[PDB]
Amino acid sequence: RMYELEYPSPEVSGQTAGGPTLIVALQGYADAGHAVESSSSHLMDALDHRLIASFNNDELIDYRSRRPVVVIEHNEVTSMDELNLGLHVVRDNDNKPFLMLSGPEPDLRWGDFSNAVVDLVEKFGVENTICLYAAPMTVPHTRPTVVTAHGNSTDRLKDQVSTRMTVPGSASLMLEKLLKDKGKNVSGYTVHVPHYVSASPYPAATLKLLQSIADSADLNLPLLALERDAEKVHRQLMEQTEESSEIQRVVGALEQQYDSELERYR
Amino acid sequence: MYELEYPSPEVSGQTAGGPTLIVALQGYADAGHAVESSSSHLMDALDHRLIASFNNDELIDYRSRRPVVVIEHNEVTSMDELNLGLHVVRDNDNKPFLMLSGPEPDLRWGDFSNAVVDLVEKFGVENTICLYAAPMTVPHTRPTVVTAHGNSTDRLKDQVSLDTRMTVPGSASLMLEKLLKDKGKNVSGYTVHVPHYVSASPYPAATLKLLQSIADSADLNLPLLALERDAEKVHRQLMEQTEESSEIQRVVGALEQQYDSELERYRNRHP
Amino acid sequence: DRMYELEYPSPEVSGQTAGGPTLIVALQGYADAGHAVESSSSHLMDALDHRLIASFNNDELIDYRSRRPVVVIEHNEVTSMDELNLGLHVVRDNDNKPFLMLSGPEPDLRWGDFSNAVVDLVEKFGVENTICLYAAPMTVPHTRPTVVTAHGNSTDRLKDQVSLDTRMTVPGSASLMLEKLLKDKGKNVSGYTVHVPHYVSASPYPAATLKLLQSIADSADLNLPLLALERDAEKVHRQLMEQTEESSEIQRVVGALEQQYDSELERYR
Repeated sequence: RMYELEYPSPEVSGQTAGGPTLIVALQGYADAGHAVESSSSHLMDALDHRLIASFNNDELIDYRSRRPVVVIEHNEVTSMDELNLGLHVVRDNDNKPFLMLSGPEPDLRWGDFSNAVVDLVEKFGVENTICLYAAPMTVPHTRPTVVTAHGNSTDRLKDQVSTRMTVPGSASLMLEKLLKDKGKNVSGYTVHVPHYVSASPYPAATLKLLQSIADSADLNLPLLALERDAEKVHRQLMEQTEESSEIQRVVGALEQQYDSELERYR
Repeated sequence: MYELEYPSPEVSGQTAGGPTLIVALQGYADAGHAVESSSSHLMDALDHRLIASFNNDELIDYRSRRPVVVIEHNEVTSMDELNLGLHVVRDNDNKPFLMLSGPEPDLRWGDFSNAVVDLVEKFGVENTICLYAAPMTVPHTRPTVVTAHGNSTDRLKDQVSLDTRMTVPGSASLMLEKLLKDKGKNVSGYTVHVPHYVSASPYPAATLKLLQSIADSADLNLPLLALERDAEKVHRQLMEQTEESSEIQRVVGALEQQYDSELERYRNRHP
Repeated sequence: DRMYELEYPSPEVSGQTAGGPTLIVALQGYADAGHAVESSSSHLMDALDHRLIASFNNDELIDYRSRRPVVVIEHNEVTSMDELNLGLHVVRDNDNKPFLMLSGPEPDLRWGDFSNAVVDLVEKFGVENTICLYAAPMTVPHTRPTVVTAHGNSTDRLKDQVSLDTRMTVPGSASLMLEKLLKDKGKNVSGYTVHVPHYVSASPYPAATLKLLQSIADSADLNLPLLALERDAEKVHRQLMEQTEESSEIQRVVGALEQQYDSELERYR
């Protein structure tokens, strides 16, 4: 109803025993630096992936809301963004399998959607689920990207800066709560991206999320291109900041906040 | 569209005759937060039992609403269920009435208003009252007015509802009103008028007004006293602010004049 | 299928001309500069005999809190609620030649189902060509002729058009999904986009409506009554000519656009 199983079904074959981890990367909720969507597209570009299930966008999408992009060329509609919301099996650089659910966060039917996904985690013997978030924070581009973690399998992440807070709901948050309630392992990882940079792609944040997954799911992920991309935008941001004194004042101010907060947390 | 609660609550009734239904849907006319405050006040203050729960998967655009989630101790501890439910509520004398409250549906207004009419039949409801709070050009320094529309408006004694022809944006409750009418049923909509410049923050005098209009026309005994305290406290914050400013004092006095003038026209036309 | 209900009894669709009807698609909510899409359907509906063939189910298609269809309260009663009908009609021109029109709200929901349903109706009624209508805010002055561009595969039916053209990315619409589906099924389909002065776009611009309906009249070979739009265009133009001499900043903005236009009118042709 929510989704359709691919035929024939791809095999999730671990030469490694123990269930795969599931990575949830839904675009439309917390997309600072485009880090969440950049995470899934990067893995898809660099690794062998196979489609397991496609969700039905007619059950799930408010299209006047999303207006999937159309290409007109040679005077005809040549292309419309399909906005695939799909479950994949992806092989890391050792061919170790993991699962990815990526695409648009649904507009609709969050209850049925999260039940569908929980059914899928049971069907594929998933042992951990990690959801990805990218949040704009009062931080400078001159300090390391911080990740915070919530959930019951947070222990698996070695680089982590983790009080009571109230946030707008998201499909992935409903999903986490449902997994928790069912006694399954589940975390959400949120990368903190400088607010003055959140509207644009910010590769350091994508890198940080992917490093967090590589570490806690024990995956061998190819991340060197994103390191170079991060180098580039950083060199770029440094000109923009050195060619102006008022920006140069905010960054020092934010660095001080960060370094002072760093001691406090340590 | 909904699920009936099991085991069902026995909504009688001795107290002969059918209950009235109160419709308090958040998302349409929420000036001073007065619709949601009315229902949540009754819920906190009176005994209530759940009768039916609507299915949010049929009814809600969750990316528009984003029901709030709490994270504490590195754990997702709660998520607002956004329950749109029908309740049996009992006043201070244990007299039953019905309340439909929760979010105005984003979707399926046709199936929704039809499901609601099957429920009013199911429960032998005899009158339906929908609540609205509108921002108006009225001052905080004058009593809160409620206007009425429908076919059972007669049951509301105090209502400065000198009306003409107007076109408003549609709502799920207005659709439901039109369907109850067309089906031959008793239905009214009460709008409380809230100073426009205070409409974004809680304005308890309006909640109070909506509730006493309901107590009046449905013959209910409601505990209202915490809302009186609240109203006096917001009034004082408002006095203090208008006090600081001659520009604001000028704006309030002009609304006061407008208000008094229309009140004259109203009593002249309503001996 | 669940998207719509066929009217019963079924209206008369046949004409005296061989080959099937042209279908005009006019969905409000996507490209509405000058209100020219919605004025296209309602101008024709007011002028011509029309008959309902099918209504789409708004509960399947509509986010009502985003549309909030207008309610009339008078004599302290709810008298009226806009039904926001999305309907397929058979319309007759002034020679009584039939054509088809799908008009009303662009759906919020179920674009895949919606466009499959429309293709079904296209086949059921032997539609030979489908034209979708768009009105876009553009950097053109109100002092120069309104232009239409066309994209699709039946584009040549339209004599007077500044298309063709080349590569662009636009937000998607229900009519764009449908165009693509009709293209992928080997059918005839075009989209006509009227260019409306950006500074005038939030208000009615009848000249845009007129250009749209003339484009249809020429390319579907329909005898459409359009004179009332010429008179509406005159009224709105005068009102704009007045507004242009009361304000001197407005005159520079218009004067700049005028040359941008007239240049590229010659420069690139």
